[PDB]
Amino acid sequence: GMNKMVINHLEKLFVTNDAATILRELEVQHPAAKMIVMASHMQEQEVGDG
Amino acid sequence: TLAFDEYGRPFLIIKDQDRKSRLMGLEALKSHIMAAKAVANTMRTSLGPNGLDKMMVDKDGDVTVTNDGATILSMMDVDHQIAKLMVELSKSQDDEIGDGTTGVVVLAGALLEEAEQLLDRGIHPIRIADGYEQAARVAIEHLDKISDSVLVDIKDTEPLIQTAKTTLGSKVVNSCHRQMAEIAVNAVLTVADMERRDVDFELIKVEGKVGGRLEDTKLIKGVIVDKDFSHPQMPKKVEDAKIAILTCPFEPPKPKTKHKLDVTSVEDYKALQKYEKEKFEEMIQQIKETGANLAICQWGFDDEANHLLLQNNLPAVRWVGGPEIELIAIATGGRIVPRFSELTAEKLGFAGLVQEISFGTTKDKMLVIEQCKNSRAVTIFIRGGNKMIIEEAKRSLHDALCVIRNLIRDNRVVYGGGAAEISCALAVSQEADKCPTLEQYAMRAFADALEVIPMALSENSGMNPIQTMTEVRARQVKEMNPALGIDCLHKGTNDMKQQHVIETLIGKKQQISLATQMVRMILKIDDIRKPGESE
Amino acid sequence: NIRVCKILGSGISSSSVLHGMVFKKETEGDVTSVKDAKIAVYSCPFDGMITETKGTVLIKTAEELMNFSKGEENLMDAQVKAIADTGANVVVTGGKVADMALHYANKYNIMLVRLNSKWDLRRLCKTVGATALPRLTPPVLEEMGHCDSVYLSEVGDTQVVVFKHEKEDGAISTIVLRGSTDNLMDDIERAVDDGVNTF
Amino acid sequence: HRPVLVLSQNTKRESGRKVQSGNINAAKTIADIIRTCLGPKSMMKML
Amino acid sequence: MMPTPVILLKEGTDSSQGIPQLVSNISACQVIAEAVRTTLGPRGMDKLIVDGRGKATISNDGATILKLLDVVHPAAKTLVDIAKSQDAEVGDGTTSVTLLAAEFLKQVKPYVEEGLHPQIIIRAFRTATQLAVNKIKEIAVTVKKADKVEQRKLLEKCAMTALSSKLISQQKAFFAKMVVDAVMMLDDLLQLKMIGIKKVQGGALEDSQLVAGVAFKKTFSYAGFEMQPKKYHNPKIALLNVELELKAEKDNAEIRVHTVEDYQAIVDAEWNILYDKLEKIHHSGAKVVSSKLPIGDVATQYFADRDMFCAGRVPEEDLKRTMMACGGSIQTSVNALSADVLGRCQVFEETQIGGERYNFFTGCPKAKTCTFILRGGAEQFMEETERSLHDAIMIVRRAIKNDSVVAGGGAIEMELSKYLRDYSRTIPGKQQLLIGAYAKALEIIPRQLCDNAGFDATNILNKLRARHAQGGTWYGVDINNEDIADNFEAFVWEPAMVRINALTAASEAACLIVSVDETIKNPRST
Amino acid sequence: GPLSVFGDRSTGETIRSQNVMAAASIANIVKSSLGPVGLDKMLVDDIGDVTITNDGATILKLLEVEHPAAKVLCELADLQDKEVGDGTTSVVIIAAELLK
Repeated sequence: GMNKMVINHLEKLFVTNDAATILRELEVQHPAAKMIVMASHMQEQEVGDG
Repeated sequence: TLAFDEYGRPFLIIKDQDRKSRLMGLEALKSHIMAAKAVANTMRTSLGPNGLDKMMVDKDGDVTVTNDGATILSMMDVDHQIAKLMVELSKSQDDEIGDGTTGVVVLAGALLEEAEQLLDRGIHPIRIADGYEQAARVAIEHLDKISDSVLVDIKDTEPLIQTAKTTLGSKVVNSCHRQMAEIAVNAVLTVADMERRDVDFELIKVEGKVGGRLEDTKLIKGVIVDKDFSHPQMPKKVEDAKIAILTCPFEPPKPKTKHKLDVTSVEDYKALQKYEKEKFEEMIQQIKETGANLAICQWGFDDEANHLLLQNNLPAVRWVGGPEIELIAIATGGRIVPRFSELTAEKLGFAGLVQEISFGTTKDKMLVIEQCKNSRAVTIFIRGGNKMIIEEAKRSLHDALCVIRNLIRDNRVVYGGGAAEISCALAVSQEADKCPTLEQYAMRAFADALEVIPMALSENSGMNPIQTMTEVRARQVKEMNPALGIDCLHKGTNDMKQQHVIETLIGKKQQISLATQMVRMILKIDDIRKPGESE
Repeated sequence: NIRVCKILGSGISSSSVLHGMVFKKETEGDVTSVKDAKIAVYSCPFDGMITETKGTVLIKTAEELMNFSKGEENLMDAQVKAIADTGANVVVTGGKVADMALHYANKYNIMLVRLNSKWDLRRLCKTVGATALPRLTPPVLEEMGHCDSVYLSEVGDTQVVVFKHEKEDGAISTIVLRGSTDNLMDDIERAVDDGVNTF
Repeated sequence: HRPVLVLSQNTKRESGRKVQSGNINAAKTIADIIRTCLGPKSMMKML
Repeated sequence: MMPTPVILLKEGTDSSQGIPQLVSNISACQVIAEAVRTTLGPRGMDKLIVDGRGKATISNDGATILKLLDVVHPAAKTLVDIAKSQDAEVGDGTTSVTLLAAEFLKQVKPYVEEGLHPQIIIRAFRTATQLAVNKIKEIAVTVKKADKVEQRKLLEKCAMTALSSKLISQQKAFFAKMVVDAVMMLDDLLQLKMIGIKKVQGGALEDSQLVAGVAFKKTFSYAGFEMQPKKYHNPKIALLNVELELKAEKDNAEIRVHTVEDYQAIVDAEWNILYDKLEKIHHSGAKVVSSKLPIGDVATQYFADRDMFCAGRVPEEDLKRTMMACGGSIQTSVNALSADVLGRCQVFEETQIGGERYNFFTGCPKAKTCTFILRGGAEQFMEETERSLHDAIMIVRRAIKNDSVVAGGGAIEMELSKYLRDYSRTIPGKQQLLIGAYAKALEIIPRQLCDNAGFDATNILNKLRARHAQGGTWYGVDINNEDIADNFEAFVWEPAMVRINALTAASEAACLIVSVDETIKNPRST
Repeated sequence: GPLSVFGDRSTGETIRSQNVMAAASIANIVKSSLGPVGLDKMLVDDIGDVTITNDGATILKLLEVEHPAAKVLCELADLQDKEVGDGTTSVVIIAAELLK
């Protein structure tokens, strides 16, 4: 895969391909899309990968 | 392109790139040289015995008319990064030597002006800067060849007075051409340390008071302060002063920490009243027991003290400042005493007549000390008919004092009047063709730049620079090179040995070195990134 | 129990693992090379102790004033000596150090380290085997930890404090990451975390 | 005010998957206007 | 007109993807490189940059240029961050690293527009980088003449080379000799904190001086410091952290007095406590007393009458250096002073260099520090000089411990391209277009070392190609003669680590750019 | 000092770089419509008139250009239609690359 260069709401630049940290910087407001993003937190907490 | 890419998207590299400016080419170099011409055109107008004055109007409306380049260039509102450096050049010369506040700007400008043709000839900008070093070494080496002095700083001060006359001749105080030359010599030689060749700038104070005339400027072998005798009926004359320098107020001693005295009984209230009265008596008698007859105090007095000072015939003044009591104690050979109870005769100062001077209708009450014992400090008292001539007189004597200090530091001198500059230009030209590998054009440009000084001097003297330069340069070659210069009135012949035009060797050595270095650091630039408007 | 220390420098090949803890503070002293490394950790500041109610000094006469300051020097000397006599090599605090505390630290050749982070103090105590004392320095006998080599070094133009354990290795590990950019070092750290979690 | 050197002032471009799927989505949207005007049980539309 | 849902996913976020984003990222790197293209080589030019305060900086070091450009583009910042590292790790690796890293992207720029997915480019960059670095190690030269004049000459040649591309023309023999000897004054840590540089305006470059000891600038004094003569031929130095004011308090005491007998006793006690401290300082020989804390009027007169000098408010940075320069210690309390804590020197004088007063120490044989005093005709003139001294010290410090050096100029870069071409011509397939691109970028150094000053760049580069392919590989570009010269025989040497780290940093920079496909910029910026 | 021309003057590498960009901005239009594997364009004017085409001639006739370096490529396409009648796509692609 390819890297993203993401600048968050604090004007900080994060360059990575790890979705666990990309999704934390994307300011998703859609009331339903949030739920599929939040699910990824339980995956990271339980095993830390995937 | 910026703000437009080949794909139609914006292209942003640096913040607010649309408000920036960059131009490199040869245009940065021509812009720097051109801006320097504006600076050189200013200072060339105040060079030589006919130099014209400038009127500087400050941001607050204050106005002063001066000749001193340090006062002209320091009051500029020029918003150009290289022109600001031209001011720093005059500052470095002022700090190290104190003479060539006009010369280093005119010389450095000529090096930038003559360099213009060298860029148009296709010579690499850096090769030009290096070429000036090869020629500068030649002028410097020959500058040290012709030099002689008979000054011993003991009694044969004739060439030292002449040096002061040469410096002061350019100022607005020629009505005191001799008087101020002698004051400057006496001021330095009475405080200078002959052992190390050091002169402490703090040992010569310069004071003044508006009124009178320049001819009334005197050198006082002592100190001048603002006198204000605490008791208005105290005699104003002391014939033989035994001076107590004290840094404690004439009031009952208090602790420095939180005190909060507890008073309970009437016996406590009344007993304190008695004890405090005794403290006022003791602090005054402790002075008289030492034989003192004049007290000088950093602090003020209580009302109780003023009466005791009267009854004990003990004159005193009040609220004398930090540096004033420091200088008084040194000038009088005494010491500063912390407290009243530490007073002793061994720390008293010794001085002769103590008097205050009243000036016209005012109440200035300035001190004069007539006699002293092996004092190492002097005071200059400048008079004048208006505020502007007095402030300019301060700078005029400053320059005279500085060139005396320079001779003490190094007693090697050269002949002025342009003789040193023309001789250097001829010497560089002779070696400029040994050998014309690449630098032939650059070394000749340096030699031509050296002539900017006798040429500007000739113009301000009312002479044609071609008719004057061609004669002097020929005469310095047809015969063994004499100290032949130029002047306005010619004074007969232009023999600098007979006109007594004396300049310091170390002065000119710094003018050449500092001007050359300043030119280098502003030639070797091809990119200026100055911001524009805020938004 | 696995930490990451990011130090700007050359590429990834210069990364390594260090059996101990690395801090990015200075010593504020001249005892930077410690070989016996008996470590005493305290939570109190190294500047004395005052009351909690209020505190005010009242003086009635001159002898009470003149001899007051001398009492402070006598107390501070004994307090530092109490741990010097027990072999203290390093004293670690979260607070500031007094001018007199530096006077005595140099007298008794004891190195000081200031760690403002409460977690750094807690991790250090668990690493070296020490107890943090909330009170002024007693003659600590058994609460001191042990390292094998405690030193300072300039790595990547940053001076760091190293508490190295060669014998008691399996207490904590620090993975030191080098790189030419912060972006590289931050991304490599994420790879380190994936490995730690996978294990 | 010195302008930016551009070509085709005040024009826009869209290309790639945003068009390939964009134009199809536009056709899908308009297609629904008369979805209910096919069979014998249609309803009336008041325009 | 397409992203028009009834409910937005995020807010207003900009997003680019694909080939125009990669081309834009490479283009941003090419543009920022322009800031240093003209700064490379002995004939480079300086730049003048004005900050928001109105103050200009004149410099040519990449580690000072790139930090003032106000770069905002996410990709252009990449070539700045790598400068931050090379400033620590190497020093010389500034302009050369930025220019090479930018060229690595230019060489592949015409290919990444048409396929050639970055996954294969990154792998080729890693292969070529490892090949180039190993080649340096196989050709670097060392010496076996340690602790001899041969090592002094090596260090001097390293310093004179390090001083290239500065505001220095004929002063190399002046500064270089002092840099080499100044570093040899240090202990076996060679810690740079032991070497100070201080600027004193007035005089020429050749008038600077290296002082084995330390000096302070004579800060705020009181009435009474015109006294205390400044002539000492064998002083001892007391470095104290003691307050010598009458108004020194504990800030928490109140002295409650109930009778006049104690009123006077407290007034006398406050004066007696101050004198007690002063008398303990006396009887020591410490004719020079220095402290970071104030020394008041009473102490000033006490010391004067005792024929002693003092000066307070000395910064801690100079007191620590003074301790190491005078061979003594710093004591906080005066109650335990002795002759075993004082410093010693031979000369202590107050001079007037540039008009300002300076108090110089010299003569201590056990001086672990030194100070280099710069003289010049302007603030910016000396500031640029200071920078040239920091780099020369850094190169010499490293050369003492690592004697592995390589030819300067473009000589090594030409040989590296030769080795890589020999490699690439034995590899089949797509690698031929990728290893070659890495090698071709290596000529940016001998090219720019000519473009900035002529030297007939086209033909002199052809000469390097003809020579290195047939004979020796130490041939580079001369400055005096507009042709090829042998840098090895001319002793134009640079530490091997300068190029080794340059290759690593430049390679990683390229991999950070070509590995990105998408950029996401949050709209929230206030 | 400067020229007293009341407009805007650029010399040296400024125009030598801009003409490359302007030429590329035109070749980038027709490069995507070369060969049977190319795709069509839809051109929509300000008032709503929609034209479908993929030929270099119609596209460059309808699309406005401003940079004087871009008009050269537009004229080149017009000449091809007059002289030959067809092939009007490679003359812009090749000509732009010659400048690059």
